[PDB]
Amino acid sequence: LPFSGFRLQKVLRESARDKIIFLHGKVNEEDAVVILEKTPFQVEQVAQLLTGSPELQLQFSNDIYSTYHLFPPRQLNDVKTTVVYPATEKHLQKYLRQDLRLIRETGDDYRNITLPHLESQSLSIQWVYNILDKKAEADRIVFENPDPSDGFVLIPDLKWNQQQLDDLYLIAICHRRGIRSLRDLTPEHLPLLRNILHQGQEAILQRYRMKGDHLRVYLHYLPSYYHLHVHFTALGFEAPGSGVERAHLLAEVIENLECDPRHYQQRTLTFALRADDPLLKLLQEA
Amino acid sequence: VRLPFSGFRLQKVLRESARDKIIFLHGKVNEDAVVILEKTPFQVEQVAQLLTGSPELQLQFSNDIYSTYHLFPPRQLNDVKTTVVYPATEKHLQKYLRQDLRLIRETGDDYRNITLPHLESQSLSIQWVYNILDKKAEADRIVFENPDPSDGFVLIPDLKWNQQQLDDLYLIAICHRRGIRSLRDLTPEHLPLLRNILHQGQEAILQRYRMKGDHLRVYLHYLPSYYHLHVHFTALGFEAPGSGVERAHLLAEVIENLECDPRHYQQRTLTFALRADDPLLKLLQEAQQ
Ligand SMILES: C[C@H](Oc1cccc2nc(N)nc(N)c12)c1cccc(Cl)c1
Ligand SMILES: C[C@H](Oc1cccc2nc(N)nc(N)c12)c1cccc(Cl)c1
Repeated sequence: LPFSGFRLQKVLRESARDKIIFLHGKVNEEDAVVILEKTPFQVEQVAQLLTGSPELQLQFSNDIYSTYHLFPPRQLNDVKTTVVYPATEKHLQKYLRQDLRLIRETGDDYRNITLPHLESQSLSIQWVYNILDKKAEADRIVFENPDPSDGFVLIPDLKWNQQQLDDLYLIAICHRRGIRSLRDLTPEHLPLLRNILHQGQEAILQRYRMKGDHLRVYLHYLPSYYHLHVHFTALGFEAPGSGVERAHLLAEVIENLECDPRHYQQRTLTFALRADDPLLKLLQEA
Repeated sequence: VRLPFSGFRLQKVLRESARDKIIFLHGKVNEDAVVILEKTPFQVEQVAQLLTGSPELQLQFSNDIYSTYHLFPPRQLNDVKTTVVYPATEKHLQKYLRQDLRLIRETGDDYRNITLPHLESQSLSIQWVYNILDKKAEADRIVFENPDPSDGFVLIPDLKWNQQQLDDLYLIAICHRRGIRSLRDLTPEHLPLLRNILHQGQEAILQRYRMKGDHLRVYLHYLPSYYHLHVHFTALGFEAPGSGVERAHLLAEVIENLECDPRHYQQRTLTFALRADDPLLKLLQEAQQ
């Protein structure tokens, strides 16, 4: 570990449906968050196991149906474990199970209400700039268009353990700073977006033998961090924020800007917000 | 402590969900078996103390204050819930099978030239839909109605929703007007209807179920499962299959698109997913190659 003597203070989030868990613990005795998530199945290896002598324990049996506790070999018991140390309060509040409400932000709402409250925050995204300057993860990079204006870095998302194509998930992070979200896009960025769309899908083709029509390529709004980035995901993966209330198809973002240059500055956008988020009351009123 | 058959061998992955950590496997034996494996929820106390003493952690990478590891925990945290169906009936194979999809980007021209012709070459029955509108079935279950035959609709719970809990709330708005096969048919002429469904249908869900409109995902499907305009109302906290960006279009935006661009849904490119063995997928893939 990057510390010793972990002691649970609080379960921040726990889902039996996603078999994922977020733990807040005190360490070195500082705050630390450890995320743990049971990994996806590897089909070839489950297949193999099931035609061997697997260690089973019989729960119940009714005619053609039977339930068993299976205890696989080490290979198939991998648990994705991510660690945040030192954890900020932003982290400790961010994961707390809180209820989600839907808001409809107009163009003017954004610039007069959101953007100011955005600027009222100071969140660290040093890890993004680290990827962009080759200060970290440099040799995980899958593809780079190195132009400071129209260029980007294609790289697997931390979420993806890269052990199977079912949950294929890369991000494309643009080199250009100062583009916080969908709200910043204009016809100026059409070349950056096309690069990400086409060069990004071409890289996935050659690297992983995965055709564009197996991918859902989108942007989050609101994003989890405020530096433009595109999500490349397996169409068959229920990826994070691929629901209509958050995901915007890249191809659609391009053709929008082509049809209506002010599109993402003028148009009303719908997204969720946590009820504990002060942005909501600020948007609800004005 | 053994499987009731021999020599498992994969025919087909009927279904997998990397997000739920669950796979449905069709395998042969010796004839047909289905094996369902689900990774199990964490026992938190086990994990807790483990992290205080010699966890088999292998680092994958790190960046700033973040690091990701492979953890291989001891046996009683590795339990996998294994359900087995032997023999698997052809029904069982049909129920679990989720077919591999493929994205298509359908242009206005592609639709008119390829998709509509194909749609018209079939006979899909919406008698069940007409019976609700006509009040020959499920009249007992209607939550709200705007009986106008042009801009009116019926709001009705979906089959899947038993109404014992608002967690998985799922109502459907079916418009009275006929001949609107999908999004592709929507022009500004339909805005009173669309606004009605949205504004009255939401109003109605607040009045009836005391559930506010900002707790609702309100959306259309494209492609739709039956070709008579309908709108899904679901509890936001409940991600119904279909709510994905590759299928769902929100009612709020569909309305505003028509306000901005009247020809939007006859003229723009729509993106959906078809089953990999859908004669329409092929057809479309040909006219684009
Ligand atoms: C979204 C962000 O993700 C990352 C953080 C650091 C390095 C990352 N490196 C890569 N390649 N891809 C990512 N998504 C990375 C993040 C923030 C807080 C917790 C967690 Cl679990 C994830
Ligand atoms: C798609 C079709 O949908 C319906 C068919 C008949 C009555 C329906 N009534 C309601 N309220 N809502 C629906 N979606 C209905 C259908 C076909 C086979 C099984 C099932 Cl579970 C559903």
